[PDB]
Amino acid sequence: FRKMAFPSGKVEGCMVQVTCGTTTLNGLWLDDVVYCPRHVICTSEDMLNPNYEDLLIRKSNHNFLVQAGNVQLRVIGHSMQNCVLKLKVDTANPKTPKYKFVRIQPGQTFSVLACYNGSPSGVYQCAMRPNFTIKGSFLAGSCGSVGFNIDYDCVSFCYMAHMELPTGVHAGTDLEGNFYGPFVDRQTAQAAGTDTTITVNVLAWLYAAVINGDRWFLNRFTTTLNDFNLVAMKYNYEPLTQDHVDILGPLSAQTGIAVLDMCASLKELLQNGMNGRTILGSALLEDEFTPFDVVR
Amino acid sequence: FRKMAFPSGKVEGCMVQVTCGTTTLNGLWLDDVVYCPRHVICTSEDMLNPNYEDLLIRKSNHNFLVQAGNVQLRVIGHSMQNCVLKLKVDTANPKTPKYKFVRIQPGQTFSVLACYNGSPSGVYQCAMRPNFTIKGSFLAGSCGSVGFNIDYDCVSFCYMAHMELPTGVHAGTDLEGNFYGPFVDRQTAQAAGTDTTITVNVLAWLYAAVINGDRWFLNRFTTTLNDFNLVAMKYNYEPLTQDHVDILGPLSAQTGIAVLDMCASLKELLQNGMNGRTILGSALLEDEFTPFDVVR
Ligand SMILES: *C(=O)[C@H](C[C@@H]1CCNC1=O)NC(=O)[C@H](CC1CCCCC1)NC(=O)c1cc2ccccc2[nH]1
Repeated sequence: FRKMAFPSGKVEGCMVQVTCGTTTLNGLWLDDVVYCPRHVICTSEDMLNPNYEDLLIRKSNHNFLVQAGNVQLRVIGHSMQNCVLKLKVDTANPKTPKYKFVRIQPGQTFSVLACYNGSPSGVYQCAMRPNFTIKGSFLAGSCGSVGFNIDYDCVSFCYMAHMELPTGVHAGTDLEGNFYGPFVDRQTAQAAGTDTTITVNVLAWLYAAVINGDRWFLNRFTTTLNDFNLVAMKYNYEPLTQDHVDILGPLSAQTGIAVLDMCASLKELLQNGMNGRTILGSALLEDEFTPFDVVR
Repeated sequence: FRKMAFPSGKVEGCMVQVTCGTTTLNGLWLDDVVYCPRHVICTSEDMLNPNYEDLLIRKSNHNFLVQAGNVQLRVIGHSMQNCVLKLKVDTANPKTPKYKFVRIQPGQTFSVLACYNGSPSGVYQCAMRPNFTIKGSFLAGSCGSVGFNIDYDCVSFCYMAHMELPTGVHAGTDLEGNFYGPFVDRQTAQAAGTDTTITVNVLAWLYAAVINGDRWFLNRFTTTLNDFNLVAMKYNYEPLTQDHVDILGPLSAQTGIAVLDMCASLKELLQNGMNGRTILGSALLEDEFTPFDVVR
């Protein structure tokens, strides 16, 4: 049971390089618009107290160099939506897939296509952590790399990287420029809050273990939502909600293990450990598969 | 320091669906040849003792249905090279990338594009295990999916999946149809040998941890090569060879830590565990980064 990223080809055809002054980063080219973090227009002096609308006012199209591989794309307009810069360009991207912009919630998963200076380097699967950060690519120049899900050849773009936080994780926005988490695109002291394990995803992963014949951790016991959350808080797991219980419904129907039965298994695992056993392949409980990921 | 798969777009444009009778799986369309596992010509009565020369001589070109998306490719020739079938087709793939065929060795890494009925479903990075199998979440219908590296826009194809072993891992061939390991394309009792940890890769990754500022696991000890292997084999670690020591040389010189000194650290990590700590972000000794990967 490997974590898999989505095939990245549809996104690879959209990655471009965007340069403003001395700063170069990645941009996303869909139709005749290139999207990228607005902080590309900032010099170091601006980064401490940026006035973004005024800085964009002082910029012209000729300040923006956009290159899609060998071809330079002529910028013919520029505007801002929240924290995302929108560069209108000469030419519509002939490789634009069917796509949508969506905003995801903490705990949901997606693939990141790590890019350096407009060229894709690698792809990985991750989850939006409860503290609204993403485990880092650890690749310089990754600003502007995007996160996405693919559903029947429609690409749902959900993330763009704006920053690396001191712990290596990155922070960023949706494609409408709205930050995930309490972070700002200014040079200031910012840090990831204390993170928690995504409980509903661990439960999904235990159901995957059961579907794949790994059942030693099942027991006769059951728990209540409130009793579980008391243990959850103790081991810094996200509280489980009734909505979480409901989305696990199809897995509970498929396996015969009610969610509160599996919560009893998880509670025992947290309080007593694994006794040298493994689940699927791991001595560690995995939390970067959603219920949806497990069904599919 | 995330494990990443290569961007898969160059391989996605080569994946097709190959059908022979009732049997459907994945093929690789490069230039005017489609490569796929030869057991596509097996019926249900053929799995236990297939006679491939006899099964193939009875086929004509029109017995092979090849579908590239919504387009049928016309097969105009067919032949067998070891365990891989080669279908010559009407049309050279216009999306053929620069490519080579390479045979890899246990411990080397590559990306797998997992596919179902010719359509890419996900991508992941892995290592060829010492027992010549791949730990892969491989759906029904993933036969014919391929493994690859990408270097300077050249795709090196090293692997094609042929079957699942009873323990959930898969086995396959190079693109000349020669199996990795002692496996055969026959439904027999064949099982993966005991898997071992890839020692040289763990050591390379500990060097990467030192380079990125982790040092907590270092100690004041050294070891002889023979004493290390005597201990490491008690944890199901692969033995370290003088070739492996030579390969680690550049990282030794970069860090100022002798190879046998790092080996002493590994010995202590196996004895002590991590004690709640992390190395490059993980709670596990990672063995799927090669020295080449790390030096890069
Ligand atoms: C964007 O591509 C680069 C990516 C890496 C990280 C730093 N240098 C690189 O090549 N990231 C940046 O350019 C941002 C710019 C931000 C400035 C502050 C807030 C808005 C955008 N810088 C960082 O991501 C950054 C700087 C920094 C300094 C000290 C600790 C952490 C840290 N992260």
